[PDB]
Amino acid sequence: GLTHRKFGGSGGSPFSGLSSIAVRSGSALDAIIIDGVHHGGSGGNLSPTFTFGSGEYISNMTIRSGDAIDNISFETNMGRRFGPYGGSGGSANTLSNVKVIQINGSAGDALDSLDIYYEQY
Amino acid sequence: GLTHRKFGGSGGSPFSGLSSIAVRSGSALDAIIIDGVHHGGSGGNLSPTFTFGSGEYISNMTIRSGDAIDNISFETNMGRRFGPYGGSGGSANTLSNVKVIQINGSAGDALDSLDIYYEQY
Ligand SMILES: OC[C@H]1O[C@H](O)[C@@H](O)[C@@H](O)[C@@H]1O
Ligand SMILES: OC[C@H]1O[C@H](O)[C@@H](O)[C@@H](O)[C@@H]1O
Ligand SMILES: OC[C@H]1O[C@H](O)[C@@H](O)[C@@H](O)[C@@H]1O
Ligand SMILES: OC[C@H]1O[C@H](O)[C@@H](O)[C@@H](O)[C@@H]1O
Ligand SMILES: OC[C@H]1O[C@H](O)[C@@H](O)[C@@H](O)[C@@H]1O
Ligand SMILES: OC[C@H]1O[C@H](O)[C@@H](O)[C@@H](O)[C@@H]1O
Repeated sequence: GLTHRKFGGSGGSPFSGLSSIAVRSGSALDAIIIDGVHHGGSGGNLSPTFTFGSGEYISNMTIRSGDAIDNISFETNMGRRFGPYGGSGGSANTLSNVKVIQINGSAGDALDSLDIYYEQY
Repeated sequence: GLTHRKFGGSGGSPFSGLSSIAVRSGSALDAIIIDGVHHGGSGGNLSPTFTFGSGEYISNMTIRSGDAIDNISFETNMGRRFGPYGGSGGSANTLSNVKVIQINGSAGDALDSLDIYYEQY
């Protein structure tokens, strides 16, 4: 199953492999750009990129979805916020008091799905 | 606490958020560059960038570590191989038959620690 293992010591400043998120969005999610890699189509407007600082991670996240992704918003453990971007369709699902680890999904001309890997607190 | 949740529908082509890895290495790990972002110092030599192909992922990995990261090697489900890069310090830790989902860690002037998130098959 899903698991996590740490290697090394205690020094240094923390970093996350999930380093930046942007979206293209209109009334729905046309694309998500994860660490600079584009996933989806070219519709909508390109949001400015959210780039995480050291020790910063998504701690709350609302995704509206139906047969596709309609809307994304999140807040980090530092209190910074992204979105909401997208429209009011689908229905909202919220992750509360989490640490998002990775954002995978599926995309074509639009953002069909997201697979969110996170730690639940 | 580590889990995952899927939102949205069935369409599109799958994508993974972890897309490329390079390292700076000498007798140990000086830096890791994940999805294009540099974490760590300026010592050692910069490795070529390993860019994951469509549907490719780390399936087997060895990390040598003590108080820092001493060496990294991995192999993928497409038979590709990365490293070993680094030295002989620390102790070997081996992941067998996995799918690496994400790499977090900690770095200053060197690579202090790695947090590997993976599915264990
Ligand atoms: O988000 C779906 C759709 O929303 C609006 O119609 C416009 O912004 C389009 O460009 C976009 O494709
Ligand atoms: O998610 C795409 C689309 O899927 C379904 O048709 C409904 O939930 C809509 O409200 C939503 O906009
Ligand atoms: O992403 C919207 C849509 O784009 C393309 O038509 C295909 O990839 C579909 O599978 C996908 O559902
Ligand atoms: O990797 C640890 C260390 O190895 C060698 O001594 C050199 O390449 C250094 O620049 C590097 O920092
Ligand atoms: O990890 C850096 C360093 O940490 C400890 O001192 C020992 O495990 C060494 O063998 C190792 O090289
Ligand atoms: O990365 C090696 C070393 O570099 C810097 O001195 C600091 O970030 C330390 O915490 C770290 O252990």
